[PDB]
Amino acid sequence: EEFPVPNGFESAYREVDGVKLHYVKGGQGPLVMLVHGFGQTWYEWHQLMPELAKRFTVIAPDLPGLGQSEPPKTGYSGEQVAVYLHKLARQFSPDRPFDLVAHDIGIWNTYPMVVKNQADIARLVYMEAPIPDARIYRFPAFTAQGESLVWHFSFFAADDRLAETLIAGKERFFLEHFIKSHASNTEVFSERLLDLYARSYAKPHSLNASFEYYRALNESVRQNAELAKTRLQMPTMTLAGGGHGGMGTFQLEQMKAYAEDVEGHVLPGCGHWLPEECAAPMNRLVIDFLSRGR
Amino acid sequence: EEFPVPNGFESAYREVDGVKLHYVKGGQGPLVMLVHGFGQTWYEWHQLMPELAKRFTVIAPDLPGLGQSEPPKTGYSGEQVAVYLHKLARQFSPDRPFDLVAHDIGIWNTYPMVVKNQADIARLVYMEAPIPDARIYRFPAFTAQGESLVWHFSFFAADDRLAETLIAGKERFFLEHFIKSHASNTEVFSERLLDLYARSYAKPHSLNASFEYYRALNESVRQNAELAKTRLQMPTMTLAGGGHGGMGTFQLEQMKAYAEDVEGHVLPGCGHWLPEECAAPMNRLVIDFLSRGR
Amino acid sequence: VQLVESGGGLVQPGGSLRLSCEATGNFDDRGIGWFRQAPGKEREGIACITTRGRTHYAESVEGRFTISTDIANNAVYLQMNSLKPEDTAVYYCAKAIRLTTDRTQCVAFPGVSWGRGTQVTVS
Amino acid sequence: VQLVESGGGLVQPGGSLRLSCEATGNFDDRGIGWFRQAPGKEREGIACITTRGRTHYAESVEGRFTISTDIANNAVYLQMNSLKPEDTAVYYCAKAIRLTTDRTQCVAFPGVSWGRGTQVTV
Repeated sequence: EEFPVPNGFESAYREVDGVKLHYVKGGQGPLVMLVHGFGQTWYEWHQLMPELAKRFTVIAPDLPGLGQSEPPKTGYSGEQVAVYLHKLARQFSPDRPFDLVAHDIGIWNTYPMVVKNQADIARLVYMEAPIPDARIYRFPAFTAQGESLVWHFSFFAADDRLAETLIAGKERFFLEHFIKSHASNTEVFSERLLDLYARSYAKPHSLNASFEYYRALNESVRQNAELAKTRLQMPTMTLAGGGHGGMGTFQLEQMKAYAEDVEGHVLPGCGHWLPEECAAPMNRLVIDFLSRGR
Repeated sequence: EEFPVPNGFESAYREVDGVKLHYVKGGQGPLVMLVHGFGQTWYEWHQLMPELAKRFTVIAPDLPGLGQSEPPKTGYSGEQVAVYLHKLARQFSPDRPFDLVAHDIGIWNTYPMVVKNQADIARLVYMEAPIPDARIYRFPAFTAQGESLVWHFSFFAADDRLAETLIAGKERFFLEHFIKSHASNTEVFSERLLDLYARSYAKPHSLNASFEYYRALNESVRQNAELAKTRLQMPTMTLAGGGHGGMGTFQLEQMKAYAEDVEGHVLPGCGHWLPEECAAPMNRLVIDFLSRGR
Repeated sequence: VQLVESGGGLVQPGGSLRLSCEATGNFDDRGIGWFRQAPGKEREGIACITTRGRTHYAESVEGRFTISTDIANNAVYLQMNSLKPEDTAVYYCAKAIRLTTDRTQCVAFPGVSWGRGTQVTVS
Repeated sequence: VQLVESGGGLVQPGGSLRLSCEATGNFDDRGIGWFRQAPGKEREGIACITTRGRTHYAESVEGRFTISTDIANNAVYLQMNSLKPEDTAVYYCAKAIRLTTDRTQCVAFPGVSWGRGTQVTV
């Protein structure tokens, strides 16, 4: 057990297509799944989950290979990993549609599930990452202020396990720089939180898994070139950070190419790590979006 | 001595504004200075130098902090470093103009010298890197085939000594990946050649000095926005590798914004490391450009 | 283009008119809006419907126009009642987005190519 | 637009002209070229000189035209000897590049503002 489980929640595992997936579940009612992104685990949702649980059954899986979940047996591309996450959600909501909230590469691993099974999805929240498509080839390698937002795409995807080799042994050094490079609010990342995240992803198979999601990114882009011929039909909300390290207006502008029904918000002075940097206003937005009209 | 000096050449030192610069000199006649780039030293010129020494006095310095040269005292920006290289060349050709051949960040560290002292330059050869200007903010962070050409701008420029901390101890491993990922012809880099370059830049002060050129890259951009209001007046030749790892058409296209008199060539099937990947055709082009009409 | 307008004409103020927007091929994506362009101003989104059925109306047509989707006949209709001189414009239908920022509006899907349109004149 | 063309006119075959390209301000950058454009045909660079004095001529006009720089008067001249009906077009001067790839040509500097030019009719 890597992270504190909130009161009222359990920690559990389910096997899905031969892969043992760790998740954290609590609450009662219609299902909401929350999928974390790179450098983190289910724990980033730990302040949202109690609030959502008042009204929904909340499930927060660890991505395959990260946290306490086994690596995938098929592959790391978006379409393959979405199979694991879709089957997991559906174990818990076989008869009714469920809600999905995703952050960072959580988006990469849920988009194919969402687009191919639209009737299963009631509402969708995506924050702080591009859906894999050709727009990621337009991000700069370098800026007039220093390092750019996503130069790590090339670092993590490079051959000869370049990223693993250079980071092994120095995991906490790297993760703290990566988190703070992408943050506006550095305060909320205490020594304890940084340590907990560094321990999890420093597990040799978890460090490797992290980068496989990137080594599959170009394959995801190809997959989504075909899937994106069908627009998303469920009400959708995008959240992006407006401060240093966030995606700004890019999150909504991209989603105008995907969603029939999109609401967008840019949170001022917040970076990439929305649940931690700007917990209160992000929680308010997500709670209100999933509760309106219900 | 870090690299085999070819016979008829001498390895020597010279203090310039309090900094002790190492260089290799040989031949007789008008001066030609050859300025190497990142991951390498004077040695990359070791096959062109004997051919040029038949007609020219050839001097091949190691950049401040690199090879067997002391770090600079002023700083690592282009205008600062170029004062060192300009005074070095004038100590050997104080009364006549000289020729300049530069590769990679050797372009960065000589463009200010060239544009401010145009009458000291007879002919100019630049290869395989952008002059630092706003076009560098336009290179992609990632491509559909994997890692992009210059994501390492952000890697090397990052705060907290990010690149030194990760690469230290694994200097041979990284440099081999870097070289091979910017080459078409990967076999000209023998295990001994790789070992020679890896040993040289693994020196702690040389590792640090490597990335300080990149941490000064934004300052160089701001310097060149001023300096580039005067076009280059000396006959200029640009060279670029047209294969994997090379700059392709970008080299000449940029130079069209700088030079009144420019000759451009793209060597098919050659990557970044033109002196070693495509020695014959490269040497032939340099030797011909500097010899025509004399 | 792949949505064709029809139904426009000359009506007297206070009269009614039903415009239709017909699919030329596949009709899986029914997130469609109605846009009007006056000869002086610039094109404006006035009503849209998503495939799941959510509608939005611009304030200037709220309560007077009705957008609906007829799946059987691959069409989207725009029922216009209590017409007035201002409603005079060229009416276009295109693939649309129900976009909420600080308010909800109908916007065109990026990069759509517009078609002939259908002319509505109230006087 | 910092270069103004003058000196054109109507001439008969065999005649001669001198075109003047005059700078409107600073004249430190004297890498300047002469371009002509026939009514329907494309724009073509025919002659350029660099600040250091290096000339290049288009094959269609070489041997007949001379380009020179008058530093003292801040101008570049196009001495046109032995004009012909083929030489009838509008003539423009601009900041230029002596550009060598597999051959040498005169091309305009990226994104120059083309001025009025001067008409040359034969």
